[PDB]
Amino acid sequence: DKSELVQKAKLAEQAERYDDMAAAMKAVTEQGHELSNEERNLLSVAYKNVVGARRSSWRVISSIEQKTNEKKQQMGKEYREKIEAELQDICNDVLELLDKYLIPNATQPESKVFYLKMKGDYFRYLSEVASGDNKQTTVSNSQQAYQEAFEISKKEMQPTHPIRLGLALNFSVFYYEILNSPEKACSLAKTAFDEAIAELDTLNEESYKDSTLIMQLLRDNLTLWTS
Amino acid sequence: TMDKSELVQKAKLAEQAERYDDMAAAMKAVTEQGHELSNEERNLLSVAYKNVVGARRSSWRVISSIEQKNEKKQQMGKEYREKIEAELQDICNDVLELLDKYLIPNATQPESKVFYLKMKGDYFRYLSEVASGDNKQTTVSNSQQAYQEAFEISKKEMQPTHPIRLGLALNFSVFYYEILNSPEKACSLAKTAFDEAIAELDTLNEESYKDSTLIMQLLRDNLTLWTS
Amino acid sequence: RDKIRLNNAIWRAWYIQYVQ
Amino acid sequence: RDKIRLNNAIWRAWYIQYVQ
Ligand SMILES: O=C(COc1ccccc1P(=O)(O)O)NCCc1ccccc1
Ligand SMILES: O=C(COc1ccccc1P(=O)(O)O)NCCc1ccccc1
Repeated sequence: DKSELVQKAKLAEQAERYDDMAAAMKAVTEQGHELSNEERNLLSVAYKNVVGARRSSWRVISSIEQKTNEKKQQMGKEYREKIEAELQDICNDVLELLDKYLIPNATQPESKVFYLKMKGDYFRYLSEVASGDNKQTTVSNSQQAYQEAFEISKKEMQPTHPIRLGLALNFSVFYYEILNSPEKACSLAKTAFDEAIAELDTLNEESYKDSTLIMQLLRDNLTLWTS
Repeated sequence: TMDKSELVQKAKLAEQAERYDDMAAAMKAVTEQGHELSNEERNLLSVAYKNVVGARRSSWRVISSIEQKNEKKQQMGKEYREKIEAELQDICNDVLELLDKYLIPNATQPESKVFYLKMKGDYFRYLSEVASGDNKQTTVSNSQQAYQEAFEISKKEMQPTHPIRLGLALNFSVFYYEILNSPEKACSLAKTAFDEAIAELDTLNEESYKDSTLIMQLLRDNLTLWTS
Repeated sequence: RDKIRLNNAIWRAWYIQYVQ
Repeated sequence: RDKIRLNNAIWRAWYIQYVQ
C-alpha cells in the first residue's frame, strides 16, 4: 500500500533510519505517479540524509588523509573508495528516479524546477568525488540541470518562492565549490537575496518560514565567502 | 580479507567517519583470527558494538513511544519495530557468539574476564529489553549471572577505583533497576560502588583518573535520578 | 563529559517515563 | 535540528579549509 510505504517512511524518519526512509520513498516513486508535495518532501529529505552521511564520512576520511607512512595512507584511500562507491550508488539511484519518473511526470512548473534542482544537486555530489573524463560529464550535467531550472524559475515564480530561492542557494554553491567561481557564486547569491528583499511583500504565510531560512543561508554563505 | 593491523585501522577510520557498522565488522574479523586482544582492540570492539546496538535501541524506543499514540496503522508500528527488534537481536547474538567462542575462552588476566563478562551481561541485558516472554526469563537470568560472576571476580581481584570494576557496577545497578525492577537493589549496588571507590581516592591511579571519575559521576547521576 | 552524562540521563529517564 | 545555519556554515567552511 502506497499510503503505507509513506508511513513506514515517516516512522523511519523519526527513528533516524534514513536508509529505510529512502528505500520506502523510492518504492512510492516507482509506483509511477506524480508525488504529492508531502511525498516529494519526504523523498528529498530521505535522500539528502542518505547521501549527506556518506559525503560527511568522505570528507572526514579525506581530511585524515592529508593530515597523514604508506601502509596507512593506502588504507585511507581504500576506505575512501568504499565510501565513494556508495555515494555513486546513492546518487545513481536518485538520478534514475529523476530521469524516469519524477521529471517526466512533472506537470506543474514548480515541480519541474524542484526535480531539475535535485538533478543538479546529485550530479554535483557525483562531481565532488569523480575523476577525469567522468568528472567533466558530471559537472556539465549538473550545470545543465541547474541552469534549466534557473530559467524556468525566472519565468514562472517570484524571487521569494522557497523553491526558487533554494535553487539559487544550491546553484551558487555549485559555482563556488564545483566550478571554483567565487565571483559567479557570490553574485548569483547576492542577486537572488536582493531580489527577494525588494519584494518581501510577496511572502504568503505558508512560504515565510522556509524562504527566510534560505535567505539567511544565502547571506551566511556570502558572509563566509568574503572572509 | 586482510591482516590485524589493516582491519584495526580501518576500524579507527570507520569510527572517525561514524560508520559504526563498518567499525564493528572490522573488529569482529580481528576477533575471529582468535589472537587475544590488546586493550586498544578490545575497546574499539566494545565501542563499535555499543554504537551499533545503541542506534537500534534508540530507534526501537522511538518507534515504541509512537505505538503509544487504525487496526493497520498500528500494524505498521508493530511491523517496523519488529524489524528493528530483529536487527537488535542479530547484533546481540553476533556479539554473544564472539564472547562465548573467542573472548571469554582466552580471557587470561582478571581485567579481561571481568570486561567480557560485563559485555555478556550488557548484551543479554539489551536482548531482555525487547525479549518475548519465552526468552525474557532466560536472557534476564543469563544477564544477571554473567554480571554477578563479573561482580564476584571484580570485588576479589580489582581495586574499587578500577574503571572496569566501576563500569560493571554502573551497568549491573542499571540491570537491577531497569530489568529486575529492584530500585532498592540497584540503588544499594550503585551507592556501595561509589562509596568504596571514593574511599580509596588517594590510590586512584593517574592513568584511570578521567574514566573512573566519569563513571563515579554517572553512578551519582543515576542514584540522584532514581530518587526523584 | 557533560555530553556523556546528559545522554546517560536522557537514556535512564526514558525508562522511568515511557514504561514507568 | 534547526542547527541548520550552523551545520551549513560548517559544511561550506570545509571546502574552504580543505581545498585552498
Ligand atoms: O549512555 C549511556 C546509557 O545508555 C546506553 C546507550 C547506548 C548503548 C548502551 C547504553 P547502557 O549500557 O544501557 O548504559 N551510558 C552508560 C554507560 C557508560 C559507561 C562508561 C562511560 C560512559 C557511558
Ligand atoms: O548543511 C547544508 C550543506 O551541506 C550539505 C549537507 C548534507 C547534504 C547536502 C548538503 P548541500 O547541497 O551541499 O547544501 N545545508 C544546505 C541545504 C539546505 C537547504 C535549505 C534548507 C536547509 C538546508
